[PDB]
Amino acid sequence: VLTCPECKVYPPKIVERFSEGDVVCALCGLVLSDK
Amino acid sequence: LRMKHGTYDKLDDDGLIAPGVRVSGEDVIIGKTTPISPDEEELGQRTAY
Amino acid sequence: PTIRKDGLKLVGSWKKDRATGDADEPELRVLSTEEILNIFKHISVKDFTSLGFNEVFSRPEWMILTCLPVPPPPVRPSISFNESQR
Amino acid sequence: KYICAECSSKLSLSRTDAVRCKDCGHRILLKARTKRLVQFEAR
Amino acid sequence: MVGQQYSSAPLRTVKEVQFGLFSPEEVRAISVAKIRFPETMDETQTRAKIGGLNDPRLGSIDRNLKCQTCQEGMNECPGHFGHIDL
Repeated sequence: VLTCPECKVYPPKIVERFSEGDVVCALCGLVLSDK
Repeated sequence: LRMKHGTYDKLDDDGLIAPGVRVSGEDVIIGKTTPISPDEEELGQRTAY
Repeated sequence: PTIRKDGLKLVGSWKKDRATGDADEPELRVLSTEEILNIFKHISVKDFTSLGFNEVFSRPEWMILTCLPVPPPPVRPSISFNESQR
Repeated sequence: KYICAECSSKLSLSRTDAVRCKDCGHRILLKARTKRLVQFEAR
Repeated sequence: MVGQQYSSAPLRTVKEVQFGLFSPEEVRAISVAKIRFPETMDETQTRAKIGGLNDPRLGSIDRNLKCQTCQEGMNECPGHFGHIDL
């Protein structure tokens, strides 16, 4: 399970940026996991 | 699950795009779906539906 | 004896002394690894230094395998196409 | 909609129908261009 | 700033690399899972067989579950060693 520690919204909304190797919350723009 | 960021809107009901549509970067032109057995779970990624 | 190598095997030949009365036929036998290990385990520290080995890190008895370490899956990663395709 | 490959016959196929032509029976079928022209901007 | 985590162990730099050889005692002591079965994953085809080649105590490469030995994600688990007895 992977959740944003600032929006605190369930279920979390998440978009994976494959071309940058990142996982990004779609609301605050925060970067969750890299590489 | 594991949908791609490309725009699925241009696909028809058949799952195949139709001639004469300006495709672009990272769009999809063929829609392919794989059934999965219930005992196969992506380590908690899969949901009920 | 006199030792030769055949594939992965180490074969020795005993040349019995001519004064024994037997023919000069070297009896052949495949040397057993456990016997060689036992011989190596009996060597001393002065011979350790003289041969060119080390007491702490590089004993010769360790050159014969008894337990084989298994590397973690990072060293041998599985490529999973699908959920049940590994 | 679709279209035949030899005689270009006008056919409509469902999601379960066999992929064949009714008149010539061939196994090669082509699509039909989007009837409603759609405007676009090249970006 | 590598690891995306915090640890209290001091940073240092490598100065020497002393080569050597394992004793079987070291292979036994280091290892955390004596591999026993020629199979990897269970008869349910959903999880790895305990004591097999893919024992969870060694670690995981997947990005969902964490290692049983250290409870860390795949981006922080180095990997741990098994052993096989001959």
